[PDB]
Formats: sequence, C-alpha cells, structure tokens
Amino acid sequence: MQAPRLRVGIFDDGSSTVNMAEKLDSVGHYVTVLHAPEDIRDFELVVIDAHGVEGYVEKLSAFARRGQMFLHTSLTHGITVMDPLETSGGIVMSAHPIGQDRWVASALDELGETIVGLLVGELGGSIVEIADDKRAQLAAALTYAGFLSTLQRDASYFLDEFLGDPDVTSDIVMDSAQQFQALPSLDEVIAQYDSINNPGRQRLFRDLARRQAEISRAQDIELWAIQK
Amino acid sequence: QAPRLRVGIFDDGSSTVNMAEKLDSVGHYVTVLHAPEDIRDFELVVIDAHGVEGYVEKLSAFARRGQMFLHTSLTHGITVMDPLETSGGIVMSAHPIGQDRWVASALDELGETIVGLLVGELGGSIVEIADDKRAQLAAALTYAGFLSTLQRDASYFLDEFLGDPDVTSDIVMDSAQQFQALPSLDEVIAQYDSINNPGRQRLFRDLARRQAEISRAQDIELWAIQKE
Repeated sequence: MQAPRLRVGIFDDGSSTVNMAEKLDSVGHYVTVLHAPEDIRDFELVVIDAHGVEGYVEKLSAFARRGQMFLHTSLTHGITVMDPLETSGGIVMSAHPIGQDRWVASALDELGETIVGLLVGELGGSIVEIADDKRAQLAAALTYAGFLSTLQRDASYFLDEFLGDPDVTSDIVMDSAQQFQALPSLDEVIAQYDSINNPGRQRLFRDLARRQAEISRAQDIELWAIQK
Repeated sequence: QAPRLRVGIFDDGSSTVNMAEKLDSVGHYVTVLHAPEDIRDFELVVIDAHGVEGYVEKLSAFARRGQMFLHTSLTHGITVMDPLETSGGIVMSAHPIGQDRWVASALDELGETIVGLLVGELGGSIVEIADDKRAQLAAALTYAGFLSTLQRDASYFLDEFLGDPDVTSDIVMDSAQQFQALPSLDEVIAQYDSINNPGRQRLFRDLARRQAEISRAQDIELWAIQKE
C-alpha cells in the first residue's frame, strides 16, 4: 500500500527551518508555496510551516473546506491550535523533526493520526510519544544541548591562546567533554576565576562552577558562586 | 630501558594526576609515603598534591645530596622547590594537560634531562608554557572540563522526553558538533520559563548570555543580564 501524491499548499514564513515544502516535494507530492489564505481552496493538504501557527489558523479559518487536511510544523504548539480547522470540517495534524529522524506528531482524530504517521514514515522518520503539554520544555532541552557548541568553541579559542595548536586544543577539549572530573578546591576555583582576562568567559566559568557545585552538592563552591 | 628508580610519593587526594600509577606502570619502584622523614631510602620524591609549599617545608629538613624532587601542580612554578635545591636536591615539575601533552620545568640541565626522560617514558611530549601563564592555563583546562557538566546535564534533561539514552546521546552530540543561531528573544524567554529544574534554568540563561555576547545579539544579552 502507498498513499496518493497530494496537491499541497504550503505557507512558508521564514521562521521555521523544518523545510517541509522541500521534504514533501522530494517524496513526490505536488507542493505550491501559497501567499494568500484564499489560495488553499483547490489543495488536498494545507501545510503551515511557520512558528506563528495561531496567526495562520485565524487567517485560514474562513477558507477551510470539509475533508481538507491541515498540518503545522511548530514544535511548541499542541494540536488544539488547529481546533478552528477541525470544527470547520478539516483533518488536522502536526509533525516536527527533532533530530536523528525522530519526530513529534499530533492529531485530533484516528484519520489524522494514521495520515500523519504515514507522512512521517515517508520522510524516513519515527514518532516519539510526548505530551503536548511538555513541548515547550522539549524545545528548551534541545536549545540547552545546543549550547554545547557555544562552550566547545569558546573553550577551544581560550585554550588555544596557550597552546597555539588548534588540532591538539580541539582533541583536549573533546576529551574534556567525555571524561568526568570533580571540582577542584574552592581556593583553586577562585584562583582560576580570578585569572580569566575575558569578562564573558570569567562570568560563565563562575556560572558553570555553580551548576557543577549544585549537581555534586559542593556547597562551599555553590555559596561562593552565588555571592557574585 | 634506563635505570628504574626507588620513588617515594606524597598523595593526599588533592591531585588527579595519579603519578604513582603512572610511574608504577613503567616499572619504577613506587611507594606512597605518609611521613616526611620516610624519604630517606628514596631516589625520587614526588609531591603529587596541590599544597606544594607545605610539602616543601616539611621535606626541607630531610632532603639529602643528589635526591630528586618532582611536583605535579600545574599552577606552581619551579621556584617553590628552591628550599630542596638549597639542600642538594635535583628539583623538577611535570603536569599532564591532556592528549599526552605535559608542562614541565627544572632549574638545571640535569633536572631538565631527567623530567624529559620521565615524561617520555609516560608516552608524553612537553609543551612550553611560561610561569606567568600557568594559573590561566589551569582555568582554561577547567573551563573546557565544564563541557562534561553541561553534556551530562543536557543528556539527562533531553532523556526525560526520549527515554532512549543512545538516541539522546546522538541528538546531544549533533547539537554540540553543529552550530545553530540563537532563537528569537521571545522564544528564548519561552524556553527559559519552561525549565522546571532551577539550576538548569539559571545555566540556560547564562549560556544564552554567553552566546549572545559572542554573536552580538544584544536584546538576548540585555534580557539575560536583567534576569541576574
């Protein structure tokens, strides 16, 4: 069994990096980038590939027909944002890729759920079950993980001021991320903090020390970190 | 292979160098010592601890002609060992900074040759670092070390949603390897507000601030500073 190739009307805003128009086109669907809400009329599937889903749903409401499919790619919006489109006769869905071909998806009914699972499967993905209520914090967790890149680059530039050997510096930094080490003594943490010439790095060194101190229950270092 | 040595080592748990294990692994006769006077039989005395000056004071009285003394502290310069040199000792220092690179020092050609031979049998190579740069180099290594704190904390946070350590690990590693621009200020605020662990929430703001300092996203930087 194979689902049909759909006439897809997509609203791309510039806010999303999901690239759903591209994804759906690559598997054989007929994708048109829509600019006016009234243009949805002749399309089987209407895609809202934008962060401001609520705003699009408000505009699309007046033109939504019975049996039309609606899909949003926002990570943070639950399926209730699409309610006006279901009540107006639509088959509402959502699908957002979170990495490693893992996706979060929603629907209001059995038909929507089956269709969104099939569309995700065609895009090489598998659905991870998450309560819509926890979506806002899933976005936070992905961003939090993403700060590893900020710290790794910043730490590499800092360490390379001493070594002047970018490849060795990167290897030391990589090893530092994968190998656990306990906090040194408070006096050592203070001496190290005092020696940092870059105010931004010095400030983050203190904040990172506080986090490790919180996690490891190193109270003296935590109390020091917060009396800034 | 050069002559093996009778090595007496002071280790009070302050150092993570594990110099006793390292020297024992290449065939030296290593004994961990408990009293300053016990250095009598030994050819090389290792101060594998951060309180170097305290050990130097205690050992000064017992040091004999031709005995070797080595400390493993990255922050101390070679002059901390002057009292032992004055007693007829051959003084040196060696500290591993990662990737088999070592920071070493001595006062004379004999000590220089010996510390280079010791570092070499431990599979190491020496990187030159001026005494005045040692404290800040220590800070840079600890700063890179905080990648472990963040990676572990970010993996725990994300695995609350995924429940699959391998998938969580792959998303986290991709997040660290690939740079993504900071979201809009409203999104950063929305994400921050969603973090229920107070320590994670604090560090999220601080990492957002550091990235904003680097990318010059002043609205996010001003926001972050206003949240203490």
